[PDB]
Amino acid sequence: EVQLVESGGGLVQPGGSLRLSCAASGFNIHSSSIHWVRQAPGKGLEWVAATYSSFGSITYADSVKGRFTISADTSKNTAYLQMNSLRAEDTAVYYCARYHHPFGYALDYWGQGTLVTVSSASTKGPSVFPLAPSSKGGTAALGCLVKDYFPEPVTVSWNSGALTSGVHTFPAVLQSSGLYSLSSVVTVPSSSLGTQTYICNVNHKPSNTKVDKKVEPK
Amino acid sequence: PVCQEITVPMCRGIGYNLTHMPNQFNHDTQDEAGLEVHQFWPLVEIQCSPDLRFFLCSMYTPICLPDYHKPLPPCRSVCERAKAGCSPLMRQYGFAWPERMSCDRLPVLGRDAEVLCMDY
Amino acid sequence: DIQMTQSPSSLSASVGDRVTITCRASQSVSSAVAWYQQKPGKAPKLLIYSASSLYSGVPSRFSGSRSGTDFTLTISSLQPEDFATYYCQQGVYLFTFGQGTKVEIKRTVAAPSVFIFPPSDEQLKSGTASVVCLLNNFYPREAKVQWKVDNALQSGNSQESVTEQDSKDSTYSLSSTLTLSKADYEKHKVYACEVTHQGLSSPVTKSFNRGE
Ligand SMILES: *[C@@H]1O[C@H](CO)[C@@H](O)[C@H](O)[C@H]1NC(C)=O
Repeated sequence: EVQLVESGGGLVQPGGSLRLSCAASGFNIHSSSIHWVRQAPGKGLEWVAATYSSFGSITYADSVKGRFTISADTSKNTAYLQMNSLRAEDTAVYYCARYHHPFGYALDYWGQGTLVTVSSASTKGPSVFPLAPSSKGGTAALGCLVKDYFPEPVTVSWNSGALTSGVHTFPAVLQSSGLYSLSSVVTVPSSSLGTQTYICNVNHKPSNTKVDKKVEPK
Repeated sequence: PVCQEITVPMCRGIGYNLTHMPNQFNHDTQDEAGLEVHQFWPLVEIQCSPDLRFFLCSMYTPICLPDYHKPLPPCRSVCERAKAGCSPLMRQYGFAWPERMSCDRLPVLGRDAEVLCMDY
Repeated sequence: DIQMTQSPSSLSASVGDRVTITCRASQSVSSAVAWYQQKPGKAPKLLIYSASSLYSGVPSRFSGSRSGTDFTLTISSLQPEDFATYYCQQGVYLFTFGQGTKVEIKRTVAAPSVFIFPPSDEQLKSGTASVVCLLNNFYPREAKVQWKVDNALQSGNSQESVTEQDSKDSTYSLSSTLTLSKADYEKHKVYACEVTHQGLSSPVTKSFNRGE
């Protein structure tokens, strides 16, 4: 109902440009205040920029002033963060957020974040391989290995979201090749291995890759 | 001009109870008017000017009176008091007194009976 | 430029414990200090604004207070779902953040269940073999996973990943992935991972025989 949804994240070359969108619902951005906050991988939150409709103002953190620009399309109720001259240190998850209503001094609604990777390396879609429940305790494990992709992220679900209990999708690791790899596993009753279909749904939007891999016992 | 009970929190209990929409900023609902005027709430709380809450509300939730249909803006003096007490703090935060709220656009108290203003 | 110094940088505490997090302004500031909770992969959630006002929907166990330039977030009775990183925020209209406090839940020791996965036939065709060892739902996080190939201890060809703490049972899970070329893979028979953990009285080994 009242929410913020971001889009536009992805891979960009150093010195390149990228525009992020922050789409609002349930209030008009053009009578609100929208802020941008980013988080480099494994780091803390850094405030980036903000508009205030009351003051008619736009303010940028010194770390981005001169390279980042805010605008909005009121007919689409969407705010934009235009990024230019991007640096490796700009790699981060970018959030938009609303100035706290009614009392201020904070940010109440936040978007889900979108990852911007500033790198010269090339996009690569992953291969998806089964992690098969073997034969040789009541519980069995199976999974999918999602190997050799760039950039982050990939998302994994099981049985189109019908299977959530017992799922672990591991954080990706960077291999010495410069490509990411991850696994997603799930534990299930061993008596179910012959009677239930298990499918991992893998998505890598940077390469527009989508894979539904059935994982069969061996 | 249909009157609406004021629902914007910071404009409750300012001297009048009814407003009309749209306001001069083209906000067509008090939810929109309130979303914007509440950005000023920190300035009301720090009390840079005792006139600020009334001044802002007199624009964002303008007074609505049962039969009287003519506009009733705040007076130039009210705006000038609010700008005097609060524009230095606004500049310290990195902003400026909003251009939409320049006081010379407001009627002067008692200078004309064709354009009435609100002060007292 | 106001600096917010947060302490501690991380802490561990049991369910039911009282937890206190402190953020110190570098100079006199107003009560314009907020607290956020951030869980893995999610946006921060507002807990406290204006040093001590609770935000909508925030559970009663959270509270904030201030003394001078020292602002404190208190969780009166830690819950398993309170695993998160907590951030202070300073400012009225433009914001700066503290560097964050990671809060981990202490629980009883839980030994991992161990599983080993051989490389798939699909992968082997391409000339690479990945062998995966899974440690599931254990605590504490510290664990030792060793690979042995025909009983030869492996070094330098594996990588581990650990999940963030489970918000329900406060455990961790861990993967170790051994990468070999197909040619290296087909020179050996016994593939084993050996797991050591505080919860296991002796090391657990899971293993398979290539093509068996
Ligand atoms: C405005 O409404 C309040 C009730 O909240 C009432 O006490 C007050 O008399 C009203 N003022 C008017 C009608 O001028």
